[PDB]
Amino acid sequence: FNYKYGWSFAFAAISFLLTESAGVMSVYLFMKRYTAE
Repeated sequence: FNYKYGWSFAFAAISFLLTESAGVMSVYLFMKRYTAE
Protein backbone atom coordinates (compact mmCIF):
# COMPACT_ATOMS: atom_id res chain seq x y z
CA PHE A 1 0.00 0.00 0.00
CA ASN A 2 1.00 3.60 -0.66
CA TYR A 3 -0.90 6.83 -0.04
CA LYS A 4 -0.08 10.54 0.02
CA TYR A 5 -1.84 13.88 0.32
CA GLY A 6 -2.19 15.99 -2.81
CA TRP A 7 -1.38 19.59 -3.61
CA SER A 8 -4.83 20.83 -2.62
CA PHE A 9 -4.19 19.40 0.84
CA ALA A 10 -1.17 21.70 1.05
CA PHE A 11 -3.27 24.44 -0.56
CA ALA A 12 -5.61 24.06 2.41
CA ALA A 13 -2.57 24.07 4.71
CA ILE A 14 -1.03 27.30 3.41
CA SER A 15 -4.42 29.04 3.25
CA PHE A 16 -4.88 28.22 6.94
CA LEU A 17 -1.96 30.51 7.78
CA LEU A 18 -3.07 33.68 6.00
CA THR A 19 -6.49 33.74 7.66
CA GLU A 20 -5.05 33.65 11.16
CA SER A 21 -2.30 36.16 10.34
CA ALA A 22 -4.64 38.87 9.02
CA GLY A 23 -7.05 38.40 11.93
CA VAL A 24 -4.24 39.47 14.24
CA MET A 25 -3.66 42.31 11.77
CA SER A 26 -7.34 43.20 12.18
CA VAL A 27 -6.75 43.66 15.92
CA TYR A 28 -3.55 45.48 15.00
CA LEU A 29 -5.66 47.81 12.85
CA PHE A 30 -8.56 47.97 15.32
CA MET A 31 -6.33 48.97 18.24
CA LYS A 32 -4.63 51.44 15.89
CA ARG A 33 -7.92 52.94 14.68
CA TYR A 34 -9.32 53.00 18.23
CA THR A 35 -6.50 55.41 19.06
CA ALA A 36 -7.95 57.88 16.55
CA GLU A 37 -11.53 57.42 17.82
